[PDB]
Amino acid sequence: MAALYTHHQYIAGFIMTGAFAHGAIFFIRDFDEEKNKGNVLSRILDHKEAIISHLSWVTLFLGFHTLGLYVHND
Amino acid sequence: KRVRVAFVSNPVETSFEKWSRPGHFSRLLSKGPNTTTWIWNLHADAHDFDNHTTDLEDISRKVFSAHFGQLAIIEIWLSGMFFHGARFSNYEAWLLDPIHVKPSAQIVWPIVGQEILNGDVGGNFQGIQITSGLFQLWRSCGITSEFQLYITALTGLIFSAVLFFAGWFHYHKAAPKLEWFQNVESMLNHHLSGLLGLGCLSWAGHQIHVSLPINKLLDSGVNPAELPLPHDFILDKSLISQLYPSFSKGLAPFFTFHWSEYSDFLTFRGGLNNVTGGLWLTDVAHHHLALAVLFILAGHMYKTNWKIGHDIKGLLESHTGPFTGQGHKGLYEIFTNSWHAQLSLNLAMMGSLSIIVAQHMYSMPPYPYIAIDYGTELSLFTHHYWIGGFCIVGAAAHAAIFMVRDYDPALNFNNLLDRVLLHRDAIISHLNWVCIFLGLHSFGLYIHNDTLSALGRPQDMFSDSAIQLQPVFAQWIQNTHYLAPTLTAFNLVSPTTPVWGGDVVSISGKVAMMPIKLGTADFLVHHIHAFTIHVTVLILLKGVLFSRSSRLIPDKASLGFRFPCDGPGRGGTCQVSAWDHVFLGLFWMYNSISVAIFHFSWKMQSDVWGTVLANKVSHITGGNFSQGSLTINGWLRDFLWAQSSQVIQSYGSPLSAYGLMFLGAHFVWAFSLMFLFSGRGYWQELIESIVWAHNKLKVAPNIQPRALSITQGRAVGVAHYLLGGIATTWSFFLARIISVG
Amino acid sequence: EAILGLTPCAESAKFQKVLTKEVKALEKREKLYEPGSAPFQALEATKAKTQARFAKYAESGLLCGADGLPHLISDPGLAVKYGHAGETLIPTIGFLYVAGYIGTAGRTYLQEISTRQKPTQSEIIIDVPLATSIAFKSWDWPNKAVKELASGTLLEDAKNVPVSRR
Amino acid sequence: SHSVKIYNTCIGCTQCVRACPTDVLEMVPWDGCKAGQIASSPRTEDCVGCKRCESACPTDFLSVRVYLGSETSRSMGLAY
Amino acid sequence: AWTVPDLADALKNTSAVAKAKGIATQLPTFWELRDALSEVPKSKFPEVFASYKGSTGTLLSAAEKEEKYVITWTSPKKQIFELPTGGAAEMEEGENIFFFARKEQCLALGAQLRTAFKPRIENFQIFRVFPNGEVQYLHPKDGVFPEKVNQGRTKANHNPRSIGENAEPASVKFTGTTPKDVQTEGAVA
Amino acid sequence: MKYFTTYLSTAPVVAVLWFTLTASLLIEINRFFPDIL
Amino acid sequence: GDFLVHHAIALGLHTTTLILVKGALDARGSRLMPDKKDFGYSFPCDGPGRGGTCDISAWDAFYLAVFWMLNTIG
Ligand code: CLA
Ligand code: CLA
Ligand code: CLA
Ligand code: CLA
Ligand code: CLA
Ligand SMILES: CC1=C(/C=C/C(C)=C/C=C/C(C)=C/C=C/C=C(C)/C=C/C=C(C)/C=C/C2=C(C)CCCC2(C)C)C(C)(C)CCC1
Ligand code: SF4
Ligand code: SF4
Ligand code: SF4
Repeated sequence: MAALYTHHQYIAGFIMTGAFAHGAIFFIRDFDEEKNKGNVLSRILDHKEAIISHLSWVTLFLGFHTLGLYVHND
Repeated sequence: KRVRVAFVSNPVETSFEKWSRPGHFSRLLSKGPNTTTWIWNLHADAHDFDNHTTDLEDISRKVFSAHFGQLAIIEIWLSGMFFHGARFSNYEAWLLDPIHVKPSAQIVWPIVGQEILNGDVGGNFQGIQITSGLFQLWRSCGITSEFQLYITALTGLIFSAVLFFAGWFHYHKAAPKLEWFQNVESMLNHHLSGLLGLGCLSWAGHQIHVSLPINKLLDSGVNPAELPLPHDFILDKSLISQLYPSFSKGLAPFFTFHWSEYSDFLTFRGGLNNVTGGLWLTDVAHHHLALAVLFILAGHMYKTNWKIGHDIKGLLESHTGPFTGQGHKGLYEIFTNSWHAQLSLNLAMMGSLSIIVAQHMYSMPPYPYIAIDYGTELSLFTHHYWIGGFCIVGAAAHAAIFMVRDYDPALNFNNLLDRVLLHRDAIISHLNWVCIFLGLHSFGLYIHNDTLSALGRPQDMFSDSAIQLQPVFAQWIQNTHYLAPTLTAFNLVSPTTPVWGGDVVSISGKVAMMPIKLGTADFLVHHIHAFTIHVTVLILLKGVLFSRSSRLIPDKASLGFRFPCDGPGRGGTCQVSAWDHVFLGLFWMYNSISVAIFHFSWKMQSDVWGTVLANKVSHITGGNFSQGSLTINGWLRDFLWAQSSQVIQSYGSPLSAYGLMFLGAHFVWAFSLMFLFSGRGYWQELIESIVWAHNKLKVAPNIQPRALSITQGRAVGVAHYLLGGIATTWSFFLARIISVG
Repeated sequence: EAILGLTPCAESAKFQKVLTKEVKALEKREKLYEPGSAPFQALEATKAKTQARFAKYAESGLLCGADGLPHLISDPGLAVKYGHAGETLIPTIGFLYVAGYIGTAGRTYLQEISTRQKPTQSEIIIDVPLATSIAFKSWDWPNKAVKELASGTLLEDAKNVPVSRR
Repeated sequence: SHSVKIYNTCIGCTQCVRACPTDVLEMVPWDGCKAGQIASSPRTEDCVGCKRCESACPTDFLSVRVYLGSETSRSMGLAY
Repeated sequence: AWTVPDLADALKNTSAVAKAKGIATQLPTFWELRDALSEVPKSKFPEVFASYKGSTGTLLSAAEKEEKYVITWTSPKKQIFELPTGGAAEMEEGENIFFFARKEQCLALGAQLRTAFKPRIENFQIFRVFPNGEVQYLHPKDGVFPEKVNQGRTKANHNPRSIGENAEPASVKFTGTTPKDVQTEGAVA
Repeated sequence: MKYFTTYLSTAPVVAVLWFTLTASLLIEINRFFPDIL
Repeated sequence: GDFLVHHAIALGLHTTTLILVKGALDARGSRLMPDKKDFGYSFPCDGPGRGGTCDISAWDAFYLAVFWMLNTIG
């Protein structure tokens, strides 16, 4: 039971990195902005700083508080 | 005449103006910040005096004055230790019962529950057990009161002020000229005869007149309250005559060269006192007095002002053989014009001295009752080993700074330094082979044992019960040192230490010292040590010899001592600088010292430290080093896993601070990998998105956020790695040896 | 009131077990010293504080688990309905007031010095009068926040914000 | 070999040319800027890829640009 | 005017070539040095040692089989300079010749000649030498140092746009070209 | 003293001072009113 | 105990996502290198200029994210 849970979650982890890797390779090799003008892909690219900054907030918030609470308890 | 004080009056005005202008010392930094990089550059460049000015006189002056500031901070630190010892310690209690009371000189305030750290250490006292050896050192000096500790701490604070004064004076008011600083023969004569010579004479004087009586009385159980005060030994000669009758003859034997009359306080017994487990103080007195004589003599060797004495430049130029070209010519100019060259040599020696101190102070315990304080013994060994490793790596740094900044080809044509640089591919390549050979034939033996053990073939292992590898030379040396008192050191009674052989010295039940025997396990660890030191030399020496050029980069010197790379071409040139060699050598020095202190801790706990019942000695880990250390699994299991029980079971006790420091250090170590494994390209692009959100809410800063530099990332990485590693071992060592022993 | 399967700490046996376990440890330590000595007094102060602390937790409606340790309720509805708002919900408001204050003071000082000749010199050498004035005038920071929000002076317009090739 | 290209934003400061350690770039005459010279890269078979030129360039997004490509013994900086 | 120089005219000076071969030789194997010392009395030991003059930083086997580089210049005085291959050497008054294994080492020494001497030396010429014996002159290629603009030079690899006006890679897919080499004037191989 | 206050106004001095006060205040509160959960 | 670890896992999922999303959204270019698409998915760096540019390619974002993914499945 332990082996099968571990096996499948490690495989899922590697596979989810790949999906994002091949997403980057699409944006470099196959995305053309002229053809995709005004649709959701170009829009998502046009507010990329909002996305990254908001994720940066969530990350900093969880990290601070969660490591905090563990260190308090220790 | 020639050697003379020469100076300049009032060369720099004392004002708080420049204190309010950060970066003043640099042409670039003084324009003010525009990015955050400036802030870091301000701290990184502050003590780099040879980048502020070009004048060697101005540099010498800054160096001399900074030295006084260092002495002032050291004096504050010592005064603190004496004060904490006088006002928050159980030193007077410990002086009555050294064996049972544990030394303690740090109390904690009650707040947020931290008072649990004030443990039960004895002497009607609660506090933190200290492992620095202060109490034993004080006892050896003859200090018995808190008043004496208080006086010392006040005098030291005044003395610290005076040294801060001297620094201001000798920089701002009366600054010596470069000619003064360049009197290296005067400096050597004074530092040998004066600082070390008279220093030893003075301290032998203190020993003979204060430390020897007071210790002699104390070792015969005389209760420190009813001890005479130290002057009483000077004023009343009858007191000191009862203890050492030779004093009744006064100084007449000295002047008539009948020195053998002083053979009751100036001995040559050898070995440890049977009461305290330390060296005999009468030996220590003879030692310091003999040193005095040799140092005063030695400082009479260089020529200053009187037509006698050796000229160093001559002496160096005289020694030149056939293999070596022009030989030692040109070195005198290097050692009297380059501060970085001197700092290199002096750090290499200071580092090597710290390691020798460590090895000599465990085997020949010099203070009363320090050998049966196992926490002290472990702490001092480990401390001095780390200090040594750091200094040696500094020596390599400053040597490379000398090659990049102060090497002149013109003045080094076909001397030793030039010839070294003409065969630097032969030096590095031979070092490379030796390192591979020692790697395979030493760590390969552990991998052998681990594998054959796991395959169920223990008779195929390198072991004392199997294929033996005996360290036969060291055994030979041990035997010779044990027999020495019978022929080759005839006038000595006992050998220098029990380590060489003989009987167990045991104070109360506890073992002070006992013979340390060597076999297969000792052979493998020793060759592991020889391997890790050789690799560290390989990384540091490569950095010094290839600091100016290499086949890859012909003009490295023009790029400098500290530069991140020369770009992604030629296959990629990351970390070619000499600074980057010091950075990688820090990790290998960490690996080397770490293995040595693990060796010590396991060997001492398994084969020396313990308790004696009649004649049977019950060691702390019951002799598991000889068999258990022959595999990696045994190091992990019988050392790392087993001896880590004390630190991980320390919560809720007065040792819980070690538990927290153990986890905290694991954290800081892992945090270091974020800096070591990444690069600033990623971070600068992530900071661009963060700067976006600040910009959108109109709260972006005028000093523009920049990711750290390449060099600084590497520096942060190795700093947090070294801190987290060393503190982890510190927690683990102190919690273990404070509990069990 | 027992909710979520938890017992109140005031009527939990495991809570008492914990208090006993701490007090017993302190007694063991006291055995080594003499009843009048100053270490003894220190251990008594420690024990007093300990018993006081458990008593406080008992009369606060804290809720104990099976471990016998108090547990906090963080859904605001459950907190307010069963009198546990002092565990997380009040601290929320308290943190968000102080964090808004610090932000407001920092933003204010930055917007003030940005109009100076060399604004970056006023970041490494703090204008201490200016900073104290801002620190004390910023106690009513929602005034400035809701004004800036509703007026439109909170956000820079997108045309004035540097951005990459997207 | 690496490929070094020069774009029309050059201002003819000669700094890239000075920086280059394998003599790949030179200044040729031009009329697109006040200095009346542009950089050029005739000898790109000798370029090692160090990117020293791009570090020297003072224009906002560089006018000289090194695109790393196929390795040769010359570009790999080998003395063997 | 200026004509392409010849290494042959430089290599006529047999002393300067001797020195160059002396300095671009590898240090001897220990065996060989032992044998040399074995054939002399003790008084003559430093003379044997003085007969070596090379280092370990000099040419290896590639120089013989691929290409080496030569720098020539003329010095006004006898002075010590620093080799780019580690160590020091003496330039003689008159013609100096030195062999190196990379062009970067040559130009490094050239850079030192133009900065670190009080009468600056500007007259160095660098040549590439093939095993067959062809000698290609390299630097300064047209007589004028490349930092100085010289008539007759043409634009090489010029792109007549800014860097933001390059195309997207996704627009030239399966066509055999990149955005960086579209419409490049003076495109070299 | 003529530029000593400007030195005290620099960022690391002001930081040390501010943290020291803020820390001291939290310590003194945790002396008077301990164990707030 | 379940509350703390679930917040740790959240920290790991968000932080892995942030590294990979930055990778994919800064793939074609950033301010530190506006022409990143011309160098491709994987390249070492753009040299020590402009303050230094180690690990600036999208491949490096993937490489960084794999440590975070192993930590999170861990
Ligand atoms: C269906 C799934 C799938 C498919 C069809 C592809 C296809 C491709 N990938 Mg993608 N990718 C995937 C999943 C997939 N990938 C996943 C799961 C990840 C996350 C790990 C990635 C991350 C990824 C990256 C980061 C990149 C690609 C690239 C590519 C392309 C070239 C790969 C190459 O050249 O391999 C040849 C590679 C090898 C032969 C190396 C093997 C390394 C081994 C497996 C390490 C294993 C360690 C050791 C051997 C273990 C042994 C046990 C030990 C005890 C001895 C190709 C189009 C690359 C590309 O070019 O796009 C530009 C690229 O850079 N992929
Ligand atoms: C234990 C190891 C460790 C830790 C603690 C971190 C922490 C972090 N990583 Mg790093 N990382 C690590 C290993 C680690 N990493 C490794 C091994 C790699 C692979 C190379 C990375 C690669 C990486 C990338 C690529 C990214 C991160 C990011 C982060 C940040 C995520 C924010 C957050 O979660 O909480 C908040 C912060 C913490 C929990 C740490 C702060 C520590 C304490 C809480 C601060 C208080 C200190 C205290 C006052 C004492 C001061 C010191 C004194 C001497 C003065 C955080 C700073 C990401 C990020 O920055 O997103 C914004 C990000 O993009 N990490
Ligand atoms: C007597 C000993 C000594 C002296 C006088 C010097 C003097 C100097 N060193 Mg050398 N060096 C030494 C020993 C010494 N070093 C040792 C032991 C090492 C190996 C670690 C080095 C390795 C070294 C390198 C690699 C470099 C120098 C450089 C320098 C120069 C500038 C230093 C500077 O500005 O930093 C200012 C000081 C700091 C930024 C402080 C750094 C704080 C460290 C990283 C952390 C300390 C941790 C602390 C102990 C505990 C934790 C603190 C807590 C808050 C958590 C200066 C000439 C630099 C140079 O290039 O000059 C040419 C340089 O690059 N040194
Ligand atoms: C465990 C981690 C690890 C290991 C195994 C190595 C191994 C090595 N390091 Mg690396 N290093 C490491 C971590 C490690 N390093 C880290 C963390 C850093 C800091 C960044 C470095 C930085 C570093 C530097 C800067 C240098 C090294 C060098 C070396 C080489 C030392 C020479 C040697 O001993 O080869 C012998 C090989 C070993 C001891 C590896 C194990 C081999 C096993 C036991 C044998 C394998 C089985 C084999 C098939 C059996 C054949 C015989 C049998 C049939 C009888 C060696 C390959 C140095 C070097 O290359 O100098 C020559 C060097 O200069 N390392
Ligand atoms: C005026 C100061 C100020 C203000 C109002 C903000 C506001 C913000 N920051 Mg920023 N930040 C600041 C300073 C400030 N920050 C500083 C000094 C740093 C360097 C450590 C950062 C580093 C930083 C990062 C890495 C991130 C933010 C983010 C954010 C946004 C979300 C909230 C947050 O993450 O807090 C977190 C705040 C910190 C981690 C920094 C602590 C700020 C201190 C405590 C207060 C200011 C100190 C200052 C010296 C006060 C002097 C005032 C005095 C002279 C009057 C929010 C817009 C996040 C974001 O982008 O959201 C979308 C984000 O990822 N900030
Ligand atoms: C709860 C629940 C439910 C519902 C559900 C839901 C709502 C779900 C959702 C889900 C989801 C919602 C999911 C998601 C996920 C996601 C992801 C996982 C993503 C990822 C992505 C990626 C990675 C991508 C990439 C890319 C790029 C980057 C670029 C371009 C291209 C592409 C797109 C490829 C029900 C009612 C039934 C029942 C009850 C419970
Ligand atoms: S990358 Fe280096 S070798 Fe190539 S052109 Fe630029 S400076 Fe010259
Ligand atoms: S490419 Fe840049 S560095 Fe070279 S001349 Fe033009 S502007 Fe100057
Ligand atoms: S910029 Fe970074 S990755 Fe590139 S060569 Fe320099 S050190 Fe290496």
